[PDB]
Amino acid sequence: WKEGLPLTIAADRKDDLPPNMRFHEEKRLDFEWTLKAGALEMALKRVYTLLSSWNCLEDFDQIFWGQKSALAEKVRQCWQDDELFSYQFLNGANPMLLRRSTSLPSRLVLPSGMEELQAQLEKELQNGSLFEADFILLDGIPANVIRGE
Amino acid sequence: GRYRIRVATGAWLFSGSYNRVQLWLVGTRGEAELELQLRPARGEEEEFDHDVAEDLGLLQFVRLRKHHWLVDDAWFCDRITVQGPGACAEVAFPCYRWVQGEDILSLPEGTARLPGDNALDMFQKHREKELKDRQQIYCWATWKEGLPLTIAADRKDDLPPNMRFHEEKRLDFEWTLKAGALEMALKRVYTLLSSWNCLEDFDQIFWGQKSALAEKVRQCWQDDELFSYQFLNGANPMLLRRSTSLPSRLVLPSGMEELQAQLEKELQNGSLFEADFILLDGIPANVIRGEKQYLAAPLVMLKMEPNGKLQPMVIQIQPPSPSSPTPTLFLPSDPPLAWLLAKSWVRNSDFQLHEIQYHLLNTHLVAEVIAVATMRCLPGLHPIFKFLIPHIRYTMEINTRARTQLISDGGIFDKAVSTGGGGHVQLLRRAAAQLTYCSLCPPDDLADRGLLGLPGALYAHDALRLWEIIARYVEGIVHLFYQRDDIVKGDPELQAWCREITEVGLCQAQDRGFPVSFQSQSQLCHFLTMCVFTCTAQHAAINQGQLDWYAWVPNAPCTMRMPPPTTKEDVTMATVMGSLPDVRQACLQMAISWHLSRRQPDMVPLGHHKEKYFSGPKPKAVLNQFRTDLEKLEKEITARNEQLDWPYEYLKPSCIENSVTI
Amino acid sequence: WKEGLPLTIAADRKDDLPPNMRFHEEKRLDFEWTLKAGALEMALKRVYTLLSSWNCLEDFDQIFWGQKSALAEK
Ligand SMILES: [Fe+2]
Repeated sequence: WKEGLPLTIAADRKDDLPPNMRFHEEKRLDFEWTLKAGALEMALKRVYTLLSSWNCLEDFDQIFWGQKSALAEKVRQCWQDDELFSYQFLNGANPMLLRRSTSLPSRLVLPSGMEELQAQLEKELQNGSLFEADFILLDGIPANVIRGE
Repeated sequence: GRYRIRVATGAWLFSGSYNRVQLWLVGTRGEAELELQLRPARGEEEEFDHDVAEDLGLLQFVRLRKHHWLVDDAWFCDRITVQGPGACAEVAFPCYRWVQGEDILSLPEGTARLPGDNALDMFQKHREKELKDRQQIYCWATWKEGLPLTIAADRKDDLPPNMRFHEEKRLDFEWTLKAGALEMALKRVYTLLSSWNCLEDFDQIFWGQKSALAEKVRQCWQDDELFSYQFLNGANPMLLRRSTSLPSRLVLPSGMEELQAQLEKELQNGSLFEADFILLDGIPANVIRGEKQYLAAPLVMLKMEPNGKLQPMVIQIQPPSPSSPTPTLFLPSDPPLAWLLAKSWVRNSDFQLHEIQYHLLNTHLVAEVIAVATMRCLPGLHPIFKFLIPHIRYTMEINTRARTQLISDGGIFDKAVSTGGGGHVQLLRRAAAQLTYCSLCPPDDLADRGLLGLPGALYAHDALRLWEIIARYVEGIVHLFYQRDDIVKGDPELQAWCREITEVGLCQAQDRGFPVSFQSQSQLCHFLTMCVFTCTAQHAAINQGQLDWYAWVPNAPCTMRMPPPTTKEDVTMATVMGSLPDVRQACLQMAISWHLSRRQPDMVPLGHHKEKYFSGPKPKAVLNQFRTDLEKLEKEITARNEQLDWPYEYLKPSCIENSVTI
Repeated sequence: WKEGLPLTIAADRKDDLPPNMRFHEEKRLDFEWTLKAGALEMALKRVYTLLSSWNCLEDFDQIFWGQKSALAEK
């Protein structure tokens, strides 16, 4: 599919697949329903927010319905909390990046006047309770251009 | 003495109740500094009275400097008219630009002057300083290789501020995005569970973004006479040529000697017409949401009946290839759905060459080349600049907005049209090779295509009538300032502007008949007539028919989702509806065709620009003669269109916009 | 049902009707679909014309779609 990536099945479309790897009727009809149910809810949200001004965090409540869950309602209440932000590195959607720091990262360059943080980082490092989530795989990745923006 | 200074403001954004402008009344013998308090209102000008002691003499310049302004404050100075002491007439200083920054903006006297050899002249030093400033602000850029160059602006915010939309244009543009997105979302909801299996299913979306002619199109799109009518008076009247010979791609198989006799009968009669879409041959088709689109390069041969209506003879959807040396020839005697699909394939391919070659390239891109070179090489004192500056209004932004939103990679063109996803760029390169100087001139284009004197060719009648009116407007302005041919050759700013279009802007178009230099008044007059016609009349003919002819999507599909048919008997309704675009592509076709072809509420009709760049009464007399002749043509077209069931409305001078703005 | 009018079947609702006079499955399901299809098109027409100006005869074109016929276009 792309060079440098793990290889895929030889099928440009789903109709080029082997017939034993195809969706059955109940999977395919559910997949077609979710496209229609997804397009219905997005079109109504496009209409509902067509003239809305997107200037505050409470404007996201205008679209926070339909395609949501019970935990996401709790997330909306508590997303600005520092404990929930830290909770997602262990038990969120992506529990796979957080590593226990055996040393301070070389990219973590503290400037002058921040020796209190340097003392705090060394305190957690020797205690063994220092954890890092390094997103360095995104360094230099070219970002998207969406509708010219 | 007493100087009466009237300051006209087009647009302003003042945080405070008043703003201060330092003004210099620069004459031949001295200058006088002023301080004016701007309190502008819509509909009238601010009058200022100032008394001087020194004798300025003949006023040559008016300088402006915004005195201690906030950063969000903006001022669009229209013009400054200074009434001198005595019974002399008021001296006009047209600005018509945003006064930017804290530096001194010098407005020269509004009498248009050709540059001379006197380097110590105050106007000569100003126009050389201005062209240095313009060439740093207005720069060429290569959007795609092999294409005419654009303005150096990745986004609309990177544009020069004088090329930006004004408030009423920008707010209408933002409204049409919301009005288009409302109607597309409701059509998405309305047709979410609807089954797309018959031609009447397009009625579920045929509302809102449509016109009165499109309703007539929906009733009569399957008629062979309306299908033939669009080659002369439809959205794309630019491809139909009179056949001087049978095309070499038209390979007739055995058993079709009746068609061969009919084709030769119309060829000797001179009534055989062709529309060859061979520019689409080998263009890679789009892939829209993982679904492969399909393209063809059709050839439709048409005969002119003695009643004046074209009728289709044969449609050959694909050109001959070594795989299939004799492609299927489609006739009006064939099974209906096979002939309907063949007409739909020609009409889909007519959409491709209309929107890319004749709309995008031939009008938008050519006018942007005219727009950038007019700013780069013609200073504000030049008469050719003052001639062309109303005709290049909003052209750089709408092409930047097209290059950002419409024809960009992943743009709106890639989501609906079969040539999107890169093939339209390749089609644009082939179209740019065919972009000749004769093709942009209707006396040369319609003579090359053999459309002169056709009574049913309502575009060709109106385009020739518009060309005579515009050339009279060109010859009125040019002969006021270029009395001899040596004056045309002795104008280095004009020869640089001619080179900036042909050699630079159109990427070495000397081999395509565009002039590298001007050797006479008539060569200048013919080129400037081409410039105004492309910006105003050719754009109007090629843009304003989009809602009339493309709102009914089966009349001209933006894309085709099935391969072109090779067997007539295998074509069913599912073949036609499987080839016609789905509802998401068809709704996007109606929204874009409405947005491009709707009348702008801020539109300037042709010749009706309220900006007075010229100061002499003789250029105003030519402009008033231009408005008189267009009003005469306006009555002639309206009287003709009342007697026609299918009127041609796109070249009424009231509906012709003064520049390429949408 | 009302005084001075021709008399009706004694049924306040459709569930109070005799069972042989009831709609069958195809008629009842088509009737329920038309109520939904009627409510869908009216609600979209409400949204489409919510802020439109109703000041000329051509403004009825904003709702003249969907539920119409070939003769109604004429
Ligand atoms: Fe256009």
